[PDB]
Amino acid sequence: TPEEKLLRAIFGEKASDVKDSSLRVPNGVSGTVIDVQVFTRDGVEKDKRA
Amino acid sequence: DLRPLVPLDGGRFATSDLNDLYRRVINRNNRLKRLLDLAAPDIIVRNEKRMLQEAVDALLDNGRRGRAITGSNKRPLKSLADMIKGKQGRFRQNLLGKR
Amino acid sequence: EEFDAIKIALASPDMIRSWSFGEVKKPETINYRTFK
Amino acid sequence: ERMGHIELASPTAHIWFLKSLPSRIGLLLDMPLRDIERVLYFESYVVIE
Amino acid sequence: LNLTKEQHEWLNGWLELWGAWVYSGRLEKRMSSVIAKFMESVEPGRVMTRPMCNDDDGMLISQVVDSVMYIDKKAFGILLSYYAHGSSKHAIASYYHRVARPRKMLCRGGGRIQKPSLATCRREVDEILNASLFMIYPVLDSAFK
Amino acid sequence: NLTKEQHEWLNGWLELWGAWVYSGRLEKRMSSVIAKFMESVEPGRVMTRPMCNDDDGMLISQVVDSVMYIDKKAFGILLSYYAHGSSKHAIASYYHRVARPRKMLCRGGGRIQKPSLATCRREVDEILNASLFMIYPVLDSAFKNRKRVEKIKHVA
Amino acid sequence: EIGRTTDPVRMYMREMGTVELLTREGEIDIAKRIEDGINQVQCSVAEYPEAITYLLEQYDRVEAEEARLSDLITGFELAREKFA
Amino acid sequence: MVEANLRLVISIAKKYTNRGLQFLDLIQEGNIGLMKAVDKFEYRRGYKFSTYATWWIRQAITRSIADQARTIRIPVHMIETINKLNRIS
RNA sequence: UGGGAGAGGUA
Repeated sequence: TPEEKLLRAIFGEKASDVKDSSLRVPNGVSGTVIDVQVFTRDGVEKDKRA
Repeated sequence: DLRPLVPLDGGRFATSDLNDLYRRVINRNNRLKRLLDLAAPDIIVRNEKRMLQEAVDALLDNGRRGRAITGSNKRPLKSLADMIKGKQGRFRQNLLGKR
Repeated sequence: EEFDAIKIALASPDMIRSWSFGEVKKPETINYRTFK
Repeated sequence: ERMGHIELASPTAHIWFLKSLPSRIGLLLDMPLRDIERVLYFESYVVIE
Repeated sequence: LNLTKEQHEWLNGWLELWGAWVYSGRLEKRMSSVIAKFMESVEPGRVMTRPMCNDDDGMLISQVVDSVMYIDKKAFGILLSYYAHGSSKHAIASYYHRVARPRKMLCRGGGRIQKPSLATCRREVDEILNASLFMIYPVLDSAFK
Repeated sequence: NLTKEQHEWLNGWLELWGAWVYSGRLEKRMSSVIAKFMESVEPGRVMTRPMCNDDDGMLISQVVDSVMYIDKKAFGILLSYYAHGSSKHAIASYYHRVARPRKMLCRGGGRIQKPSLATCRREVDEILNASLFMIYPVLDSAFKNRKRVEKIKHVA
Repeated sequence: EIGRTTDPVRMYMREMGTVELLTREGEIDIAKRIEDGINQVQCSVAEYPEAITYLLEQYDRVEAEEARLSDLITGFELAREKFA
Repeated sequence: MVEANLRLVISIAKKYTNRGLQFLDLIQEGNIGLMKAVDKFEYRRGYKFSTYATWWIRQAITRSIADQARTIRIPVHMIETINKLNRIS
């Protein structure tokens, strides 16, 4: 909210990134990555890898 | 938790068929109470009593009385008698042989 | 937990009302805003 | 472990003790099953007393 | 210590008159910089729901508050959040609980580095408000009399 | 004894290790799928406890294994203080509950009795101070003598 | 007849087949009979004196300014003087 | 008056069939709406019965399939709001 | 994560 916007300019942020759901390899599977294809949606800003 | 409400991976829900059959029985019973309070005509209240009988009989044994009540994906729903009785019933799939 | 017999019989409406804990009076299962 | 109960307005008949042959309601009341089904389907009246 | 009851309501009323004065944006920006970087995060077309004081008395209140509260920006930010913008104490305490770093706690955590609860956050913003009013009050009498 | 910033650093690492050990016990409360949906839509005001990266957890577990294996009572007090999250007064009262009457020779004419809460709090505090003092230097040496694995490199 | 039918909507269509459709003019007569019954029940509840005192005291309750002016009157400074 | 326009109820509910509800539930709730239209009908506006009854029957059928058709029930104001945002964006 | 269908395959 704009109340929290002015107080954000006062104080700052928090972490708020506790739960981690990163993609991991299933057990037993190995081998070299050969292709990474990053599709996105029209509207979301991309990153350096994209 | 014996007629559970399990989700999917894309946010949509995939409930059991018992919740659908219980929803049918509760809706037609509530409509029968509303029709008995509203002083409905004899034809309408008789059809609603017949619908409640059909819904209760479907919940107890779907494929028994008449045409089996099919779900949304054109397949007949699993009642209590279909949960217990059959090749994929409670007895021969979980009580005798367990994982 | 140490029972000698499993007796089956018909169920009176008084016995079914003795099993239960509250009359279910609404078809809707849970909410949609918060899932209580 | 906890059950509920639905309070039915009109008392309906159990389908097991009506359709699993022998019907047990036709065998108790000594009425034919077709006539009992006609009574339950609200097609024909029956007289009690 | 703290103030008495009549001095608390007198200073509270004068600060909300002063807060209604600065909330219009009539404070000259060269006079101070902390209110200048506080008032940039709000729209220019604000509404007026509070009674507004006149010019030079609000000028006197603004010059005395940035002469006594020029050493710290956090307590002054709490003061402008409570009186100038008009936000309540509970919202300020809730945002301070949702932001502040883990601190050492006595008599309830045993020295465990943990986040502060909401109750101690309400208590510390009340203590900050009461300490800022105690720094405001006698210098404000020195400016008035 | 130790100083305060050393105690702060050691207590932070041991609290992380305690929350890592407490994330592996057998008996835990069960929450159904409806409770998970309620927690995912509107969670609690307080979040969970932070854990180690499992290598720091294994290394601190090996350090307390090397130091506190000869003393079962102090290691149990350390586990119930840092993993279970109970305070020192709760551990002292639980020690007062299962306290056995020991022969004391300090106050009075050597009477037999059950020890009170004050001596229980004192021995719990003394055990915790001595345990942290014994853990700290070998934990500092083990964090010092560990090879920092860097990011992957590109050869052509 | 009443044979071996099991679809309840087919039996509903049989039990609704006994009645006939309504013509252009007949439903005005049925609605006139409905309004005649409403007028008869109103003109028989009209002359009951305790019902008249009930409507006057509910008008005293709405004129004492704690109830709204919508839950007791629908239509026909005017209702006030005629109830006076 | 009620048992002479049941064919109107089956004519309205013929189109709402495969919307998540059984065909017999639709005409039953249409009969409820038909009774509510009979009780509040005024003949002095020249219209016969059907132009007044069709709105109430359609309302009862729509309010039946908007509530008793899904487990996760969305209210009718929220589903038209998300439908309006879906048609604009 | 868990549930239900349809198709294919192995013994």
